[PDB]
Amino acid sequence: TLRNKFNYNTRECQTINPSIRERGVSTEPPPSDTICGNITQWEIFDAYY
Amino acid sequence: IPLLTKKARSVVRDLDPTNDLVFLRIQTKLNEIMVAPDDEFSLIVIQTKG
Repeated sequence: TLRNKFNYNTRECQTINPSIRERGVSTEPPPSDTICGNITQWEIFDAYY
Repeated sequence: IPLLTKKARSVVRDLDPTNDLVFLRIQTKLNEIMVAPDDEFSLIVIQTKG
């Protein structure tokens, strides 16, 4: 009888939580290519000429 | 034979850029090889040494 609606008030409180999610990310560097260059005096002169 | 002449032409070319191969002759122990090089066509003749 001592406990009363005005005497005791019960309130339910919860904290907002973001939904857990699972994501997969893959990173792969730019493609690299092999280059072979041969330089000769005549070839340099020909471009220059 | 053409691969050797192209390599040979560059050897002549390195010493003087203006100079261009006119005629190349390689003499082996048993045979003589003569190659005439032009941009359009290349003439190669093998003649046994006398």
